[PDB]
Amino acid sequence: SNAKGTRNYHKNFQVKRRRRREGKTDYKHRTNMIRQDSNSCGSVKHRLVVRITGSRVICQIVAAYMDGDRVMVYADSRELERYGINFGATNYSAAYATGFLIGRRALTAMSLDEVYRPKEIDGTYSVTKDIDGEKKAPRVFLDIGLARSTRGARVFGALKGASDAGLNVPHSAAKFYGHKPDGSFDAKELHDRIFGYNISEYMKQLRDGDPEKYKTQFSSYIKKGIDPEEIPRIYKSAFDKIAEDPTRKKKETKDYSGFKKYKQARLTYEERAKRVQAKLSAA
Amino acid sequence: KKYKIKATKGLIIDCKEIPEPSFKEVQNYGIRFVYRSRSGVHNAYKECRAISKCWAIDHVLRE
Amino acid sequence: NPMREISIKKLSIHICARESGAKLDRAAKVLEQLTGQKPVTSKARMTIRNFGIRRNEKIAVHVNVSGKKAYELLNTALRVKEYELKESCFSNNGCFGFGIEEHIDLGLKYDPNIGIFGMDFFVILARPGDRVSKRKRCKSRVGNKQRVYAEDAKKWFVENFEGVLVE
Amino acid sequence: RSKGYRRGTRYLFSQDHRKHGVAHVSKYLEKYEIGDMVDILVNPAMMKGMPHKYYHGRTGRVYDVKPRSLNVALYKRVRGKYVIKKIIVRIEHVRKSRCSEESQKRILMAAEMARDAESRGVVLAPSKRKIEGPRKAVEVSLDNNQPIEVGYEPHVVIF
RNA sequence: AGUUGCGGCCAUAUCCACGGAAAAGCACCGGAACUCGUCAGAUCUCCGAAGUUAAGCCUGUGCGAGCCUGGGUAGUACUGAGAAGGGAGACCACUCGGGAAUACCGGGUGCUGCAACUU
RNA sequence: UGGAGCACAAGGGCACAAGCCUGCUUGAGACUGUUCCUAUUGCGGGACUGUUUGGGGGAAACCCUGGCCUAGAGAUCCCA
RNA sequence: AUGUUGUAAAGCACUAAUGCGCUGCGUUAAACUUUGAAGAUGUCUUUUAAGUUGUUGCCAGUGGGCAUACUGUGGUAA
Repeated sequence: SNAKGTRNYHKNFQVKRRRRREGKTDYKHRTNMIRQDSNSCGSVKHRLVVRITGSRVICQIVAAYMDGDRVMVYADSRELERYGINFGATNYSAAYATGFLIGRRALTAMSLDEVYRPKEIDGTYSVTKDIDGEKKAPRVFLDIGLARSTRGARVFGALKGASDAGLNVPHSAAKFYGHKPDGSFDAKELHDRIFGYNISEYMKQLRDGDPEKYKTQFSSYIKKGIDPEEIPRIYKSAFDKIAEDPTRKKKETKDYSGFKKYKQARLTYEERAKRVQAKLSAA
Repeated sequence: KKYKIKATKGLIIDCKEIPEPSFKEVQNYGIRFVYRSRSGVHNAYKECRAISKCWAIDHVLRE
Repeated sequence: NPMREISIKKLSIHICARESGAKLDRAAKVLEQLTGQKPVTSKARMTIRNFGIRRNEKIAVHVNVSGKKAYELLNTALRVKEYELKESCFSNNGCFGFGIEEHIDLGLKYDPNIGIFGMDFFVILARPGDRVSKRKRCKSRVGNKQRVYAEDAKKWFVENFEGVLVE
Repeated sequence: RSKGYRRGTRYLFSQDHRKHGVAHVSKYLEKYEIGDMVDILVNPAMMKGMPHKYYHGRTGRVYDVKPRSLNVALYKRVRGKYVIKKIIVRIEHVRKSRCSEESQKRILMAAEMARDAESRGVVLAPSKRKIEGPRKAVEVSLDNNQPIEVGYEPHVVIF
């Protein structure tokens, strides 16, 4: 063996790919994901990339080329604030609404919104069919990256919202909230989680009994004026504005080129020669 | 062998032949040279008498 | 600079009831009653005759506890040693430990059906932000300005118990 | 010396020093069509679909595309005549051939000015290449660039 | 001008030491009624927004280790095509062609694509 | 950075794996065609497609017709 | 124009060897390779030079070789 600090350790090292050394890509998963037939020659696959950061939920539809992916549609959880929602992104009801807004926003670009109306919000497991006489609904596959696939995770809430919008994404009814181990499915427990029947129930519980805990757990909820009883109606009022105008508000501000003042410049070649020689002379 | 210019990538610009003298007269000459042996390369000096520079080289080779 | 406080990361306790069988479940009920959690058993990697162990059977039991539960368990065991530890028990990277000889000094009354067992305490300190090397996405390395060291861990010890550093 | 399928391939089927690992993603995004030229080049980390060692380093022409595979046609010599062979190879042991880059950008510009010549009426097809000829002429000058005076230079030894 | 999401080529990008950082982001960070998972809410899963730039990420520095590219080594070693050359042999020479490699010296230290956001 | 393992000889290969632990399973299914070693040529051993009132694993993309790859192989006539 | 290769030589980066000095100096490889020729070998273009074959019928002999220039293997050697 040659140990880590030595010369022969570095001469023989092979580096991994850059996205694996950062810990952002799984490359066996990515190869199984983008594979398609060498025959087809019809069009490239579309995946639905769902990533949840520390403060928002991101959704975007991607296609793979030989010098980098390309984004076709994009939606964010911070765009929901123009529809009345500002009380807490990155929860289960925000992921649903972010997926719902990207399905409608994608069908509009294809002119398939008069067709493929939004399904009823509180229905059962209903993967959508293709109506005779016109184009198939666009097909998309779910790509959850390095997040674990657990029954009841927020990433399968964004999958459910893109089906209700009228996209064609395959799945089974597991990983939802009504699923029973035998194989049955109760479609009301998934309706009680889409709306804040979980949040409102929790605020009322710890407000009556310990308002000292209620003031830290739901601090910004109180200062924004959200009281628990009206929560399941604010969501219901936002799922009908999305189904009537899901489009970019079209602002096109100009460039931030004055920010070039904040880069540290490199010593050129002669500030280093002077810096070396002076350090030897006085030594 | 000193620079690395070879014949297939070189150019000859001029080539002149020096003619023999017209008047003949015996003088003394000295000839620097190297030569190849069965086992190496060597130096030598070798004076002589001749009637020109090319007649003096013919006489040293003859010896 | 509230992001630079040292604290108890994890506490480890285990007993080696050497050959498995009946002597295990006496110890396995001690760790449960002392702490409150079910312990875990351990197997032997190879077979040794000079010690008398095979290659697949139980030797010891241990348990890991955290939170404020572990802070007061550490207080009771230290008093048994008069709140003093050898100076050479601290390691390069902010760890130290010690062994308690007889089970009945900390708590649990005799019950002569069990016996008297020995313990082994090990402690790990840390500052906040240690998660960046344990998580799943974007796993990384901590950085030297964090990273409790030996003398940083000694003077943490003479501030929470008023101990004394022998030798 | 024995005659198994992977006979005598210790150096031929090996990775090349800090180039280990499986195929990269851009190797699955290339688009192949009937009539293309391709190079066969084995990756020893992928076990499936690989051809016999005879064909490593040969260029062929595509005549069919399957969902995971290609069919390639090429020539093999067998003591006195040539024979056509049909190879089945997976997409991971193949790359596009650059063997026609010179000939295509030359035939492109030819038809380019042909259209730009019929626009003006004056056209002409013959544009053959020519080999490099004897030598043109030179006008060497010595106003600068003085000669250097070289010669035979006696022989020296150091030990 | 940059950062973030998803990438292509996969060290000029890695490793070790010190430092910097406006706005956003990315984080670290406060918890356990519900979902999910443990000896352990450390990791994983759900709900949050009091605090902090200390770390991670990004940027500078170093006659830094490695890596990349040049010079020297050198028309040297080896070698394709020839001829009734020398030598007891081992092998050496000549004519027309092609041509390397450590030790040593110099200079460099990621380049790019689609999208969103920041005075 | 693999300096270990991966039934057996040796070589090649491999790190969020082909190694270790763990869950469920019987693709070690029924048929059908093109091609390589490989030729003037049989047997054999591999690779790749199609058709199914067909399976298994997985949320899904996707993979699976024995063993990580190169060895483990038997005509005419007769019988079951 | 654009691909393939791991020998000679050289070298110590891996496997296996080899003397000293207490960082350097010294010696190795058919079943070692960080490097790496001369030479070979694929494809495109006569829209490059120079030159000027396709399909099939009926049939014989032969299946002990030897020498040499350069180049290997076994053998003290022939």
